Amino acid sequence: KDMLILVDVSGSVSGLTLKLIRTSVSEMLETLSDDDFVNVASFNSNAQDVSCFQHLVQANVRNKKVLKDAVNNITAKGITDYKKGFSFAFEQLLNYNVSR
Amino acid sequence: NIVRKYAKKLIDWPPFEYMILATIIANCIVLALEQHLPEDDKTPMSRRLEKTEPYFIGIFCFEAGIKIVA
Ligand SMILES: *[C@@H]1O[C@H](CO)[C@@H](O)[C@H](O)[C@H]1NC(C)=O
Ligand SMILES: *[C@@H]1O[C@H](CO)[C@@H](O)[C@H](O)[C@H]1NC(C)=O
Ligand SMILES: [Ca+2]
Repeated sequence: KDMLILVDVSGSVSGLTLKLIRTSVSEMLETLSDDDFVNVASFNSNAQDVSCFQHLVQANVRNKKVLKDAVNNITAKGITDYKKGFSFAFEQLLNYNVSR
Repeated sequence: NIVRKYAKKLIDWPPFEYMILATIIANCIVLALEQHLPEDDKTPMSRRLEKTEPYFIGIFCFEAGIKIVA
């Protein structure tokens, strides 16, 4: 795979939905091998990476732990913008300078 | 500021009280349609409606104006 996990951290997901979103993303990263590349991005009125990785990194134990620990730190605030978040997602899957 | 020849007191009359009665109903409907989202989030419809408050404010300050000058 080459996933890109687009979390929606906007206002309306606060509360339970955010607990479920961060558990779901943890268990989505758990289904990734070392041949699969992943990167978690989150959007609320503008999209940004949840972690330090700015591209698709490999889904090995260390990178997956960094992504999980970033995801669990995520917080809900602001209006949702699907266009600005999907621009980010589609642009990060066209980045061929990195190993993929 | 007690200027007579109002001509606005005759506007307080049959039809312009049945239009205010309708602007209030429209306003109550608009306040009914709104949805409050948890943290600064806004539905598309609430952003759509937040662009009518100036109309209602205009009509209501107009009512204050005409009643006060009349
Ligand atoms: C991540 O968690 C730490 C620990 O409280 C916090 O200080 C930091 O603000 C969080 N990350 C971001 C990007 O705010
Ligand atoms: C990728 O490499 C090209 C060629 O050097 C460069 O122009 C571009 O800025 C690099 N970065 C991205 C995100 O494409
Ligand atoms: Ca939202």
